Parts: sequence; C-alpha cells; structure tokens
Amino acid sequence: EVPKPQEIRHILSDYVIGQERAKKALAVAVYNHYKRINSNETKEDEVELSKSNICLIGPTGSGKTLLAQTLARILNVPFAIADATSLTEAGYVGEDVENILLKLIQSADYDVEKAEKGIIYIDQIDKVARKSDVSGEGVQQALLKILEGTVASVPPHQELIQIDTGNILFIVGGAFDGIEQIVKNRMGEKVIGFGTDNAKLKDDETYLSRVVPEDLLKFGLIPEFIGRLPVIATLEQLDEAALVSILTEPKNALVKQYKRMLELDDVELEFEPTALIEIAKEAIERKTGARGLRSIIEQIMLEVMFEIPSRDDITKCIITEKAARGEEEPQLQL
Amino acid sequence: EVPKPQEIRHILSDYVIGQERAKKALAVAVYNHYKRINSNETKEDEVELSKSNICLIGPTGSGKTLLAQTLARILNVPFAIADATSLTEAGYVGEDVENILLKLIQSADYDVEKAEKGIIYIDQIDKVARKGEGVQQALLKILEGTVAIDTGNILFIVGGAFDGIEQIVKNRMGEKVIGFGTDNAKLKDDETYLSRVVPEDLLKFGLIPEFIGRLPVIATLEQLDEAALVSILTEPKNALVKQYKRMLELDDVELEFEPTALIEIAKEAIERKTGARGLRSIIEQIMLEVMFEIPSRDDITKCIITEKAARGEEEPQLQL
Amino acid sequence: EVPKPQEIRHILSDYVIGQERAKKALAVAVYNHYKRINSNETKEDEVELSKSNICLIGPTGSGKTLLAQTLARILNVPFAIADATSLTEAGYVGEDVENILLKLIQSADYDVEKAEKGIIYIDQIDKVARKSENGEGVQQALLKILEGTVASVPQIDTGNILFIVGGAFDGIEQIVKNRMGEKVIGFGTDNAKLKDDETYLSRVVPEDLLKFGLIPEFIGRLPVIATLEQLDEAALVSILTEPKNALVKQYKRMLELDDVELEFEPTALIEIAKEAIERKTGARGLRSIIEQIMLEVMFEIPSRDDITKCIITEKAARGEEEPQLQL
Amino acid sequence: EVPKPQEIRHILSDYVIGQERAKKALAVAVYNHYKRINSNETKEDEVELSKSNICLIGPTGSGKTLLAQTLARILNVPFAIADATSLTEAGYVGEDVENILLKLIQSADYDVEKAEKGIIYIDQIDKVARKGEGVQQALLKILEGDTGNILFIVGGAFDGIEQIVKNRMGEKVIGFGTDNAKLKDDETYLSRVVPEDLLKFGLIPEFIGRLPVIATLEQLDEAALVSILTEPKNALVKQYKRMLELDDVELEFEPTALIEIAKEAIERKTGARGLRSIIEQIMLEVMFEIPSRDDITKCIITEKAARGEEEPQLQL
Amino acid sequence: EVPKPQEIRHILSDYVIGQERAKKALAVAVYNHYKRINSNETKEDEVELSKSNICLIGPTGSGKTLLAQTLARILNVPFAIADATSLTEAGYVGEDVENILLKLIQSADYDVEKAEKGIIYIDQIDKVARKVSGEGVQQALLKILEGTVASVPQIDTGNILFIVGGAFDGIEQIVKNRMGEKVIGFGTDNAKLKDDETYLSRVVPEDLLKFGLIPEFIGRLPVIATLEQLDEAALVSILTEPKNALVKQYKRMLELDDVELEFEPTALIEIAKEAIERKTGARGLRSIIEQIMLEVMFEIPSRDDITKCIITEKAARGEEEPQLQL
Amino acid sequence: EVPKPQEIRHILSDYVIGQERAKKALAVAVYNHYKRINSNETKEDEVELSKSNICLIGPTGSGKTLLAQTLARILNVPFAIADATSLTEAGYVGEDVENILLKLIQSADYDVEKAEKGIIYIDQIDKVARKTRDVSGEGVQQALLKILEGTVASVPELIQIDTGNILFIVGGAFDGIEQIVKNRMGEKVIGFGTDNAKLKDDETYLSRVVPEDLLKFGLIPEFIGRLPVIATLEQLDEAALVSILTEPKNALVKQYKRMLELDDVELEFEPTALIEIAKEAIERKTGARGLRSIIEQIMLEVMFEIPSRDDITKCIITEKAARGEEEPQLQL
Repeated sequence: EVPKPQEIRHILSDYVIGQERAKKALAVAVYNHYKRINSNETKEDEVELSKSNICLIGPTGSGKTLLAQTLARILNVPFAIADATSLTEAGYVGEDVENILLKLIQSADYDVEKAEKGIIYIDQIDKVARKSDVSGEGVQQALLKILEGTVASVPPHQELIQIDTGNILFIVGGAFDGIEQIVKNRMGEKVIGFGTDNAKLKDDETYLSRVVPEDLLKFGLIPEFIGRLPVIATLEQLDEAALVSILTEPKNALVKQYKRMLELDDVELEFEPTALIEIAKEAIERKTGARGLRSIIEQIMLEVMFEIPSRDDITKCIITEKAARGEEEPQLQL
Repeated sequence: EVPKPQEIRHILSDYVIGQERAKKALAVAVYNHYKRINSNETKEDEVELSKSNICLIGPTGSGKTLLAQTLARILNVPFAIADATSLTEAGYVGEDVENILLKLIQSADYDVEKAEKGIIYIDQIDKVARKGEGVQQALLKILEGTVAIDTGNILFIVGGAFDGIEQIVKNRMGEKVIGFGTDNAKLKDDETYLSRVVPEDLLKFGLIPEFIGRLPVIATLEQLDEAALVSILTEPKNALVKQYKRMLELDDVELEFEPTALIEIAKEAIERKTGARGLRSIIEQIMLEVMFEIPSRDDITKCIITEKAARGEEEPQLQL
Repeated sequence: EVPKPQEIRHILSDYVIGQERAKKALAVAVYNHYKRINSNETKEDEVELSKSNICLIGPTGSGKTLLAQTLARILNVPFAIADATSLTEAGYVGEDVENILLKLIQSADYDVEKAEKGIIYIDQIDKVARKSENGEGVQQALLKILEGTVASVPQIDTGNILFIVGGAFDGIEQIVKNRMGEKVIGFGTDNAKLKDDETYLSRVVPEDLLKFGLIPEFIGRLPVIATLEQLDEAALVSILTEPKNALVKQYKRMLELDDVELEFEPTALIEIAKEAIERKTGARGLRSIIEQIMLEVMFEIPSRDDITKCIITEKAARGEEEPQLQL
Repeated sequence: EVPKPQEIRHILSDYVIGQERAKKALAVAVYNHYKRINSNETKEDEVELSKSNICLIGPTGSGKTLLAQTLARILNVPFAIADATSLTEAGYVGEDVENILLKLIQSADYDVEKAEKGIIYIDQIDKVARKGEGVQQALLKILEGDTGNILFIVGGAFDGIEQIVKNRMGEKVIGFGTDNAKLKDDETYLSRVVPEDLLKFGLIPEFIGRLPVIATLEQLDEAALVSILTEPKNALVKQYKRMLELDDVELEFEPTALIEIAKEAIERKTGARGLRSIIEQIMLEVMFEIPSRDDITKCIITEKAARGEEEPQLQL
Repeated sequence: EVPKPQEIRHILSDYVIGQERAKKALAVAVYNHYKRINSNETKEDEVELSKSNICLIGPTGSGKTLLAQTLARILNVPFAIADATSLTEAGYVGEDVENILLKLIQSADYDVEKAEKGIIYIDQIDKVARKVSGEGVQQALLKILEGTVASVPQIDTGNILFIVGGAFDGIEQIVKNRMGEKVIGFGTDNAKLKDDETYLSRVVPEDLLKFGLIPEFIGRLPVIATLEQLDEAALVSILTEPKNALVKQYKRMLELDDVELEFEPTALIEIAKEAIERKTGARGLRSIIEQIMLEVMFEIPSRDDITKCIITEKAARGEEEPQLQL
Repeated sequence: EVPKPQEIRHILSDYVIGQERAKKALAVAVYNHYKRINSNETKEDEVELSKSNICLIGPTGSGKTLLAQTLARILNVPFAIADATSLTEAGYVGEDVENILLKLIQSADYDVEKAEKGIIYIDQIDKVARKTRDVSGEGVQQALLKILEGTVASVPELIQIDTGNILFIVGGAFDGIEQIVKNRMGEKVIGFGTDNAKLKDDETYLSRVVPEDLLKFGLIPEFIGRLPVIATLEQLDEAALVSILTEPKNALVKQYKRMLELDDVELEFEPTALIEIAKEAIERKTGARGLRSIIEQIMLEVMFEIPSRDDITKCIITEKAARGEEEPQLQL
C-alpha cells in the first residue's frame, strides 16, 4: 500500500537524473502523506501532524516541471498544475482554487482517498512578493488557511467536491535569484572587508543548502507563509556529466528525440560523446540547464536538418570540430 | 464556576511554555468576560459594559494562534476565525462578519450563553494596518455590538505577529545607545523594550485609539527562548519530537533526542527567527535521511547526538 | 433659544476638568452658531453669516474628544468624530468623510436642524498638516465644508453645521518663543516672557500655525480658536476622582462584581500621575497603568475572598506584590 | 439677453470690493462668450470666434473665489470651481479634471445648453508652472474636444514676476541699454504682463495660447481690508455688530480702530482671510458676556484694536 | 471619385495660411488615400500598396489642429483626435488606444468606406518621450499604427487619413548636434552656418530617435510634412484675409452691438510684429486684440460711437483708448 | 506529407528579402511542428519532442509582417497574431492571450488538428523585458510562460491545445541590444585590454547572442528556457532594400508605379537611384520603412502636380535620388 521513499526515489531516478536531495525530500514528504492517508493518523489525536509540504528552489532547465509531472506519472495519483502569480490578485482567490480541486477530483474520478493522494504543483512562487497593493498580493494568508483546511466547504459551482489538504502533497517551486547574495551576505560575503575567511566554507552546496526563511523575508515573502510548507528542497547545481545523463538517460532523452527525428527521414545521426561533454560545458556557460542544452543542439543541426529532406547524406556525426568548434555541418560519413 | 485565570494560564502553559504575560492577561480578560456573561452581561449601579478583548502581540512562530485555539479546545467554547484583509474590502465586510457569526453560533449549539461566551479570533492585522485602512470603523461598529447573538458581549481576539514590535520600541528605547555615563540603564534590546509597550506604540503600529477602546487588553507575548522551545518540543501533548518519534515508530523504529541536541535545535531556531513552525522544519532537516532510509534499515534506537544538531544535517551512528 | 456662553462652559465643566479658554471659545462659538441657526440668518439684508468654525489647540490625552462629545451631549445635539489620517487616501477624500457626515446624519436621526446644531469633530490636524518642504487639494476640499457644501456632491449645508478641528501644535512652542523671546538662544532678561509653557501657550497666535505649514486660505474661515490649557498631575487625579464613570470608579465597580472593595489611595494616584507625565502617556495611559496594577488582583480574584483590596503607593510605584489584602 | 459688461461689473461691485481691471476683463469676456452662444456662434460662414479664456494674477485672500461665486450668482449660469495644486500628475489625473467637468454637468443640471454656458474657475495654477504638467495638457485637449464652447478662467499668485520686471528695462550689463531705455516699469508690468513673460514664469506656450485674456486683481491694502470689513454683503462689521444687536447691545466699530485692525491683518501677511479671526480675537470677550452685559453699547476703539486682549470700551 | 490635391490645398488656404509644403503633403495624402480606397489597392491582384501615414512637424500654434478640422470640413469625412499624453500608464488610463477608432466609427455611423476616408489626427507626441518617461505610448499606439485591415485587434488605418502633428522644439538642438558638433571650429569651422531655415526641413528620423521615438514608430509614419514659420505676412493674412479672419471675428462681435472696429494696416502689421515677438502662433493674435478692445465693449453702454479706430499707438503700445467716431 | 523547410524558405524568400538564416531556422521549426503532428511521435511509448519555439531577435524593418502573412499563404495553416503589450494588465487582462489561442481556433474554424498545426505570431517581446510592482508587473510575461511550458488537455472556451505542436513566432523590435552584447567583449571600453578593438564584431556578436545577453537586456532567463530556438536577423542591407523595391509583389517601386500610372505617369526608377535611396534608408535605420519616407520625399510635389502634369513618364536619376532637388525628367 504505502509507496516507500526508497521506491519513489529509485523510480524517479529513471525519470529525473541527479537532484537526489529534493528526490529524498519529496520521497519522505509523500511517504508521510501516504502514511497519514492510510493510518487513522501517523501520530495520535490532539496532535496536529505537520503538513509535510515542500517549497523548492530550482534553477533553469533543472527538471522542475518534469519532476512534478513524473511524480504524477510514477504514483498514478491525481495531479494539480498551476502557478503562483496567476493567483496573486484579490477578488478571485477563493473561487479558482476550487477549479484546481475540481481538476484534482476529476483526476481522482471523485474518490475521497485518491483525491487525498492527489498532488498540487504550483510554479512561479518567487514572483508573487515583487516587493520587500493592500488589495494586491492576497496569497499568503488565504493559501495558508486553504492548506490548513477546506474539507467539505468552500475554501477559506463545485462547493463540496474538494478534498483534504492535510493529506495532499503541495509542491511549490521558484528560482530565488539572490541565492549567492543573501546566503553569502549572511556570512558577510558582499562586504569590502572579509567577514571571516571560514565563510569560504569550501563546498558550494553550503551556499545552496544553508538557506533559511530570512532569505525569503529579504525576498519579501512572509515567513509564516513559508512555515506551513515545512520542507525546503534545494536542487543540485548543473554539471556537465549531469547534463550528459539528462541528454542521454531519461524518458525524454533529447538525443533519442532528435535521433528519432532524423530517423523519420531515415538519415542516421551519430555523435562523439566528447563533443557532448564540451556542449555540456557550453550549456554550463549558457546558465540555462537542459533547456539551453537542446538550444545548442539545434544551433548545430539547423542547416543539416533544413537540408535533410533533399540531402543524400548517409549519416551525420555531431563531433567536437562541428559542435563545440567549426562552422561546417556534422560530419558526413557512410 | 467560571474557569479561573490561573487554571487557564496553567493549562495553556502546558500547551505553549513561556509567554506567561499573554496567558495572564488573556486569562483575566476571558475570566472577567465569562463571569460578566455568567452574571448576566454586566451589572447596574453604573458598572459600564466592558469589552474585555485582547490583541496578541509577539514574534512569529509562538503558537499564539495555537494558544487561543488550544484554549478553545480546553474550554470547549465557540471559536470563530477570520482575516481582516478581506474585511478591508467593501461589501464583504459584513459577509465575513456573517461567516464569523455563523461559525460561532453553530459551534454554540444555538445557546445564547455559550455564544455570548464565544471566542472570536481575527488574524493578519499586520497585513492591512501600517499608518488609511478600510476596517477602522466598519469593524468598530461590529465590536460595539450588533445582532447581525449580539456581538456587544462576545469575546474577540485580534492576533498577529506585528512587525512594529522591532520598529517602535526600538525608536524609544533602541536609540538609547551610547551609554557613555549610563543614565539609560533601560537600553536592554528586547527584554525591557517589549515590556515598555504602550497603546500609543499600537497607534504607531497603525491602529486608531477607539479601536484600543474596543481592545482593553493589549498583551505582548514574552520573548521566545530555546529552553521554553525545548519544553515545547516534548512536554505538550502535541509535541514535535513526540509526533516525529511516532512517525518513525510506525515505521517500526524508535527515535530519541538528546536534550543537549534539543537545546542546540531550539538555539538554531531562535537564531534563524522562524519560531515554532520552523522547529518541525529543523527536525525534518535532521530526520530527512533517517526517515528516507528507515523502511530499509535495521536500526532500533536512532539517538540524535548533539553533534547532529551542531551540523543540522548529519546522520546518527548505527548499532545494528 | 441659544444656550448662554456662561451656561455652556459651566455645564461643560461638569464633564471636562479645566480648559477654560477652550470652554470660553466653544461657548462663544456655539452661541454664535446657534444664534446663526435660530435667528433666521443674522442680518435681514442677507449678509455673510457668522462662520463660528473652531480650530483647536490641545495636547495628547486632554479630553478634547471628550469636550466635543460632552458639549454635544449636554445640548442634546449630535457629534461626528473623525480621524484625518483614517479618511485621507488620495484626492478622492469626500467618500470617506461623507461616511462621517453619515455618522452625523445617523446620529441626528436624519434631521436637518439637528444636523446644523450637530458638530463635526475632526481630530489631530497638526500631525497631517506638517511642513515637509525639506496635500493642499484635500485642504481645499475641507475648506469647501466651511465655505458650505450643499446637497450636491462634494448633505446638510456644512457652513451652518458646527465644525471643530483639533491639533497638538508642538512647534508653535518654538515659534511663540520666537515672538516672545526674540528667538530661542537667549541671554539677559529674555525671561520677561521666556519662562513657562503656559506663558507660551496663553499667547499663541494662529499665524504661527501657517508658518508651521498650514494654509492661510483654509484658516480664513476658522474665526474661533479653542486653546486648551496644560493638564498636570493634580488634574490627572481630578480625571480619576471627578468624572461620573471615571476610570478608577470603573475599576472599583469591576472588582465590585467580585464583591471585593478595590480602594485607591490618592497618594498612589499622585504617584501614578507623576509616572504617566514622566512616561508622557497623557490621561489615557493611566487606565493601562492601573490595569498593570490590578491584573494580579483579577488573576487571584476567583480564589481570593479579601475584604478590601487597597492600592497603596508601594504597590503602585513598584508592583512587586498585589495591592494590599485586608483580611 | 445677458446684461452689458458695465452693469455686470456694477452688480459684481456690491460683493467684491475693487479688483476692477479684472472685473472689466471678465465682464467683457462672459458677455462676448454668451453673445457668441446666444446669438448662434457666428452667422458669417459659421466660422469660429475666440472663447475669451482668462488668466488671473493677484495676491492671496483677494476675493478671487468670492468673485467666482458672485459671477455665478449674477449671470444665472452654472460653474465649476477647481484647483490644480494636487492635480499635478501625468496621465490619469486629467480625467479627474474631466470629472471637474462632470461637476459642471452636475452644476448645469445635465443640460447641454447650460453646459455650453458653463464657467470653469481654476485656482493655484502657478504650482504647476515649474517646466507632470497634465493640467497644462488638459486645457489644450478640452478646448477642441463640443467642449470648445465652454468658458475657462484660471488664477494664480506667481511670485516670479519680480525677476521678470527687474529684467524688463535695462536688460543686461553694458552702459548701452541704459536708465533711459524701454521706459515702462515693474508695476504696470503686473497688468501688461505679456504672454512671453508667462513663458518666462514657467508655463507651456501652447497652454498660454489657450488663454486669450490676461487679467489682474488689485493687490490688497489696509483701507481695502477696511472696505472689505465694512462695505459689502460679506462685511464683517455688519455680521459682528448684528450678532451683538440680536442681544440688544450695539458695537460701535470705530473706523480708525478698523484701520489698526486692517494694519494687523496686513502685518500678518494673511489678507482678508485673517480678518475673521482678528475681530474674534477682540470680540471673544464681547460675546462671552453680552447676554449678561447690560451695557447700552460697546465700542472697538484704537486701544482695543491695539490690544485685542481686554473687553472693548463699555458705556453704562 | 478622387479629389485632386491642388483644389484641396486651395480650399484649405481659406482657413489656415502658410504651411504650404505640409498642405501639399496632406493633400497628396488625401489624393493617394482616396486612390488606395476607391481602387482599394492600385497594384495588380490588389497586393499591398504603400500606406503612407503622415507625421507633421513645425512651430506650435500654427493652425495644424484647425488644418485637420478644415480637412474634415472640406472632405466632410469621419474625424477623430487622439492625444499622446493621455494613454501612458497601461491599466490606469492606457486602454482607449482602440476607443479612438471606436469614436471615429461611432462618428462614422459604423461605416467601412467613408470611415476608410476618415481622419485620425494625433497631438502632443513631441512632449511625451525622451529615450520610462512617457515612452509606453509608442508601444500602446504601434499595434493600431501597423493597422488591421478588417480583422479585430475594423477600418484599414493605412487607408485612413492618418496625421500625427506636434511642435518638435528640439530640432535646433540637433542642428547644434550636427552643425554645432563642429563646435569650436579649428578645422571645418562651422561652415554649415550658411543657413538656419534649413534646420526644420533637415529633420532626420535619428533626431526622432533622440526625441524619444521607436524607429518602427517613425517607419510606419514615413511621410514627414514640415511646416513653415508664421511671419508677419502670414500673420496679417491670418488676421484679415481668410474666412476666419480675426479682425472680421472682432468686427462681427462688436457689430452685434453695432460697432465697427476699423484697423489701420500699419496697426495690423504692428500687431503682427508684436505677435512675432510673442511667438504664440496665430492663436496669440487675438490675445493682443483683446488688450485693445477691453475699454470699447465695456464703455459702449456709455458711448454711442458708430465706429472705433485702432492705430499703431493702440497696436504697438495698447495703453490708450481707441479713437472715437461719434 | 507536410512541406519541407527548403521549399517554404524559397517561396518565403520570393516575398521577404534577406533574413536567410532566420528563414531557415523558422522553416526548421515549422517542419518540426508539422512532422511531430504528422509522424505524430518519434520515440518509444510515444514520447514527444521539446517545445522548439523560435524567438526572433533583430532590427525593425525586416519585413516580419510579410513573412507572417506569407507563411499562412504557403502552408495552408491556421494563424494567430499576438502582442505582448496588449494583455500586459494584471488581475483580469493577462489571461486574454487565451483569446489569441481562441483566435488560432477561429483560423482552424474550431478544428483541433488544424489549430494543433496552427501557428501564433507574437510581437514586441523586447518591450516587456524589465530586469514598485515593476519587474514582471505585467501578467502577460507569465501567461506566456505557462502556455509555452505547455497546457496539454485542460483549461487553466473549449479544450486548449499543447504548445509542443503549436509554433510561436516570438518576435520583437530589439533596438537596445547590440551595444550591451558588444560590451560582453566591448567592455574593452575605456580600458584597452586583450587587443581592445580586435573583434570584427557587429554580426559575430549578434549571431552569438547568449541568453545572458537577453538577461542583460532585461528578459527572464527561465523565459529563454522556453525559447531554445534563438533566431538572429540579417541586418539592413541596401542590395536587400533594392530587392524589396523590385522582387516581391508588394514592391514599392511597383506600388508607386501603379499609383502614378492612374495619373498617366510612368515613374521610372534607375537602379543606382534605388542604391542611393537604399543607402539613405540604412542611415535612417528603419529597414524598408524609411525607404518609403525617402521616395515619397522625392515624389511629394511630383504627386501634387501629377493630376495637372501632362508628362507621359518621368525618370528618377541619381541627381534626384541623392539630393531630392529636381523633378524626375519628363518624357512626353
């Protein structure tokens, strides 16, 4: 019955490559959700169990959408898709979160326990608190009370169809671009003088992972609105072997996409993995993750894919001297 | 008899350890108001009709909402809740007053004495009032009293973690910095400054004084601290080491925390300013790899060592 | 006919202690105002009628809101109390203050002659009008209330509705010192006037308000000036002991609900009056300091059957134990 | 139809004391404006005529707003009174000036013929003369639109005249252009301020083109405040003595005591605004006791105008 | 039918005088607009013709709004007037960027063909941007300036008579950029200071870049009409010549009270000279005449004079009463 | 099956002059979006491709309206036009870019397979990029985010269509870019450094504009994560401009010809006169727009006199082109 956090992590290792910290974070969170679904509760009465809902910090290309989609594809439970900034203004908040619960209950086929097994994914979260509007940004308290409780009622058409928010997993995600600012600056780093040189810390993960709600309070988010999502997941930073594996391993492996795209015209596309390692190095210079990885891929194959309807070219090899360097097309071979 | 302020402050000091000022003031307000309702409403010989309502002032993550909630769970009195941000929106003012008043009356079982002894929590006053604001009269006319039980003898709470508490008393006492020749022996950061607070500081928070006339009781919560938080982690019924231990124990493994490591945990929570909700988050930062591995572990007693709370993300030793 | 000015200030002295200047000013203002209401327009050839609009100078806590409310309650006329900052959002100010004209109207039972005899009280003009030359169009909208806003959109004609506007006016203590002293650095016998805050406040000239930042075009329709007078610790103990529902009489009645006689020593009241003038709380922080005193009394009161709870100056100034139990 | 400018000025002269050059200019402007409107604006070719819009220069306290009320009460035509001080924004605030024009439609009782006959007065214009000028933008757009048939008056205080009149003779530093050149001087130059001197104050020249007429108030004086105290229907001496004479005691206002009081109002820089207050600073003692005073009369003498502190001199 | 630009410019010469290059340019626009509507494109298979919307530059107060109203008069077509300074902040008041064509269409009575012959006139554009001051208007307008033919973003605005007028005060700053960047001399030596009337007619689109414009926003207004400076001959031929002659306006207004105002031609040229000192356009001409006629209509209740004479000492000075004819 | 990118590019070149590498790039995205509908998936378990939508950066005047029309003329495809500034307002307006998707479902006449083939043009994307409620204070920026992330089979009004089959022509006017991306090297500004004007830049930077340069211009880099296909324009060229004057069926020399032919005037254009006009249009920096400004500056009094001119034809020599100062020479 209850899917184990090691199972969810290992199956999400087929779909999302790397990102193990957030993968353990969601595995634990939904494991506790499905414990709190299947038990009476995973602690006795007169203890409110924690909401076990996650706020995530995610760079570009870093699979954030593929993550939340592939959790619905792995668990096969109901799923909710939205973004935070579409919900920001007053006058419609308590009406439209009934439409996302209607999408949850439709993806549950109106089941109570399956809609409790539902997932809510909200993107864009770092772009609501645009400032550090008294009828403007209304999210923080309303969505706080919605996640506290909306059972059998209109939240704090379809008045009653919605389901327990204490058992749905809420994942919310955003980019939070002052990451190397407020964290390092809490360790003094912006300063003309040196703080303490132990603020080197020698692992870059220390600058990602020792985030605290102070950083989001500097981003103008209110810490109580952070507190209702007790889990903070930081994605791993991009690296060229992670890029090679995100290109080559997963269900949407872009090399296989373009390989079968050229195979629609029965022209073979070969590759040199060292070229893929240097193109991953240029995507690390692009700072765009897997989204810019394919942008460099198409920047190479543009002319040859343009001519592939007409060319008699037997195979094309994407190689360092055609991808990472040079302005000829990928190497014509037999 | 009407529940005593002392036994209220006692059982709420079971739920939230510390902040005895706020318990003593709310307990006197509610005992006085419930004794006024149990007497009738208020008596003759020109005893004017007291409001006896409280505003809850203090830093974030103190369980201050949880305190009035747990008091409603102790007294089993009607509890109402709403948020004054939509009360700032016209029309919906009396509609959210109706949502408050139906939630109080159906939780009273339509009894006029228990809805007169009702509790009405209001929240996020910090999110509207700055200093205009669309509530300072349209809610004033409800707090004086209206039928739509009449509101003029229900108990009300306006709770919130108002950011004026680091602004305003830091203006009066906080600029007493230099101390060359120590005339301002009162320059103690938090401790005298929160016990300085006067309702004019609440005018400087964004109120109007006639709403202070609706609020005879203006308690501030005492400063949160790591020893009262360590007490909150284990001693209340809803304790957090207790629920995490039961969550791991239903995964067939027992969890233990050293109290030195709990002292380090609550000291990190105080330094990172999250309060009580951040406690479960720090515990989760520690327990993440534990709950992740435990369905595939043979460990029986996961003792969290003080070095694990010193690093905040380190796994305990394994014995089997 | 019209309430006489001596009658006005003598009945106002039963509700507010002192303020004899403000009481004489309001007595002349109500007298001219109700003579303008009742006389059928002052001079028969349709001259400009007596404005009688009141601008008022008075410190924090000073019962000026009580003066306006009680002057309205002794003549059986409405009041409409307003806060300048609560009603100012933009130039679109009329929609906020006409709700307070609706607070006059809802207090007049919709009648027009009781709305004319009624008074609008608008509180703390000096905090909003400050010179910040290191909002004049809302002042012209408020000037149209004294020029006379009529049934049409910015209604009973507010030129014939009485009007009070009140402020603390701190900086005028310097600008009156400028006239009185010939400026504030001062040497030799400049004390011929440089000698007390009442020697300053008794001579306050309203043009100094204009130099403090006010607009003369607005004050041109405010003939009446109600200067309040400096309250003090004996007037504080009078605010405890004189008024009919005074605050310690309310506390005595609150502990009389417990059948415990909460007795107050007047030496504790004079000690608290020195502390609230030192802490600067006006009359309003007294109530809170007494609540700081008998919090623990009410805390123990379900379980304690003390006969007299006497509040004595050792318990009042230190608060280390309850006020004394008499067994 | 409408009366002539001469008699319109004569009726304006009971309420507003003096200010007469501006009274001539507005009286001919409104007469031409309502001649244009009522005689069918231009029979020949239906071609345009001027709209006679007037810009007013005067001091504070100068009856400017009383003059606007007096013209609106005289000519049986609607008006709007407005001020541009807090309308100093770009974009949206010129719709709030069109909402000032909606106050003219409330005032014109929703009639198009009275809206064409409607008069707009704008006060404190020189606060925008720092060149958001979206008030200078608005009078351009509303003169075209049939909003071009409306009559506009705008008034201001304009302190910058002193630089311009000190310029406007021996303009620069050589001996040539001397104290014998371009003979007019720094006070007829308040009346003959040319549109180019309005450009030298701080105003848009197309917006200056939107004001065909320039007019000037009389800069107030002591005996002008004595006539404002005594002559018009707004005369303070009439209401102050009549509020006393309703209690059957008369206040003899001595005219040299009114001279020392108008000296106090002029010394206070406040103009006729201060006068209501100043008489009350003296008369607070009078109205305090006059039901109980059985004096046959009281009088304000020079000593009581010099003091403003004691009771005025009683007769028994 | 298609009216020729010659007699269009000749009947336009009855209400505004001078500006004749711009009068030919807008009459050419009329000719070409009627030619691209009534043959709804002239190229074979009706492939897209040049739409040639008009941008008009030169001195303020020069009658150009009266030119656009005179064009609306002469062709009798739909007319609407937009303003740049009234749409800048989007979502506060920047939403009537389509309601100007709705006002044209309501005043076209929802027509398609005479609304294609309709006029969009625009003003205040030179005062709203600098290259966000008021630059938002360029994007606000450009979506309709590109011009939907019949699709709803409906009248082809590239068949509409499209005119964008203004004062454009900064051109002398450009000629001091171009000629004035020869600054000190010391080689080439300010030789282009041969002329100064050149300065407006040598406008270049990169000047409008420096004046605050998008180049596509200049580009969808390809035809630049440049005005002519009103001189004293233009001023007397606006005072006395046209249908709207100011001395005929004041003579009609005084003649409602049966007063003729005789003006001397030496008084007329002195009014013209003093208005060229004012620089206030032809709309400042009447603003001198009012300083003279003040006494006359005010005293005509008192005086029976059948006519009154204005001489140079009433014109140049304007500080003495006009001459009686008893 | 669906048209090959080469024939679309060749026919799009017979109207739209220059911009060759951009025409190749859009035609490749067209062929991706067409083939991923027709050969409806390429991988196992029917995994689909990336969004592959194309973002067009470069000068104005590059004829984008003509390609936007001509692509629907070639491909027989539903089309839609969007403006990034049109739905900028937040709260209740930013959603109505869905009315442009509902306009693409008018050009399909409600057909799901044809609006799945359907194509949406977007303009003025540069005008929104702002790196108060300032940055992304528009709703439109994050509405386009959400739909280019893909909404597959749900409403956020019938069922919306996944944008991994719908192609977006995401263009803007893009003036203020070149100096900033040049500054990526060009920060050899007052400082000298690494051979300091060794660059042969202009195109060599404008063809290698990295997404961080668009972030410097002010866009969200995650928004560029939705736009992997970065298109660079060819800049304004005079031989391109005289080919706009001669090749496409909207040729402006032919527009003026057929305009003046109704007045019994053939206006003859010399090719070097078109060269001088094209050079002055490059110095006007508007692409083929200011071309019309120049030629109508020549033709102004020529057209004004034309109803009265009895001249059968008039020819424009370079003395007319480079100076404006004369009538085109009359042949009777």
